[PDB]
Amino acid sequence: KQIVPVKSVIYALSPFQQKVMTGLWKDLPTKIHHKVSENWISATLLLGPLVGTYAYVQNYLEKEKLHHRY
Amino acid sequence: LFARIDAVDASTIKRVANRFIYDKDVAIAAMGPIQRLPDYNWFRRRTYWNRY
Repeated sequence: KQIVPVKSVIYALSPFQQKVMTGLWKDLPTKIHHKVSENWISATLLLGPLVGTYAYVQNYLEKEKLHHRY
Repeated sequence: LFARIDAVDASTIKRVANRFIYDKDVAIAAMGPIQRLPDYNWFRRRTYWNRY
């Protein structure tokens, strides 16, 4: 567990010489663009099986209910 | 010059330090194997005491 020095040169600024909470909502539309563009595959994979299974279950339940309802 | 110098007492030193040192912003310039030197927040916090 050692440190590996890199030979950099780092300029830093005081936390009291720069605004804090503006960067949250700065450049918001591009942030939302990224969040949606680079992740729609993941959301599709997470939710698609769930909604598909729910639709299948409801279809089966209703069809059995009608068939057995005399 | 001597009168001005020996007109400085402990209370004057405290007042001047409180004007210049207490909770002010430091500027650090370092080079070499400084991978163990503390970062800016460390010094900026050390510029005051919470005991008093």
